[PDB]
Amino acid sequence: LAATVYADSTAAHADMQGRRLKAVSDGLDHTGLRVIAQTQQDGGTWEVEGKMRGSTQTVGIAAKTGENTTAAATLGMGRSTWSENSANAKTDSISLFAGIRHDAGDIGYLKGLFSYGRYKNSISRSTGADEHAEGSVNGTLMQLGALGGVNVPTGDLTVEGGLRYDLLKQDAFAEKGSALGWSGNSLTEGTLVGLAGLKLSQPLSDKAVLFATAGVERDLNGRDYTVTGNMPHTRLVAGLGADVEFGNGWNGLARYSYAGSKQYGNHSGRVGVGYRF
Repeated sequence: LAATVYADSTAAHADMQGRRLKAVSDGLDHTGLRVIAQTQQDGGTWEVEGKMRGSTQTVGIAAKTGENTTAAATLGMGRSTWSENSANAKTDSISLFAGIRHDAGDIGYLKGLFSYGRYKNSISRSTGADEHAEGSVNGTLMQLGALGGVNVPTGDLTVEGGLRYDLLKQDAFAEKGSALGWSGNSLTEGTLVGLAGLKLSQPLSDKAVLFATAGVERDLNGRDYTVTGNMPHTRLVAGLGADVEFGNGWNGLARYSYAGSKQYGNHSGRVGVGYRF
């Protein structure tokens, strides 16, 4: 029974969202205010062969609320699509992100991170020969995250890790059209995630900062979003990135990641502006 999509779309979003938090985290790391505005384009493939593409707009702020403290609340949205054999899933979301960065003098730091997010999946699948079954499904992801880091020694190294816990509540839905379509019973699921990354940053000038990143990330416990009445684990990720300064407050920013399983590659690229006050 198709349901694969439900579970498949839901998780594929679930993943993507985890990546959204990674940006917000960024936002702390980098005068109070830097208002910033980003886009993040994700594109992955799964395999009968899986595929995904996602795009999100995003605006948030990065207050230096004091000695050693940074505070950041971002809000954005996102659209996301999933193409599988017979089933497609368009996704729509709006979430609220926040992060708090405490520093220990110049050695390392803590990050408390939070996210609440709404999402709808319009699913549509060939549920039989010549027969359509579509359905609409509503839900919430909620993200909570601990994370500590150390500065290490022109050029600079950073080794950082922690845990994330995703809480997904999905509403109870109907598959209208073909009579072989599911009636979704609701779904609570939660998932601890280990996170472990290394970041190298070699400087170009006193106005442009260049870096390369590698890290891994496993799931400590089960995540499955099948409903009532395939998918692997561990990722390697590497990437590239630059900051650049453009004059009168203004500044650029750019980041590429590759997330690399055997049977799950993902490409994620961020780009946006920012204003420091």
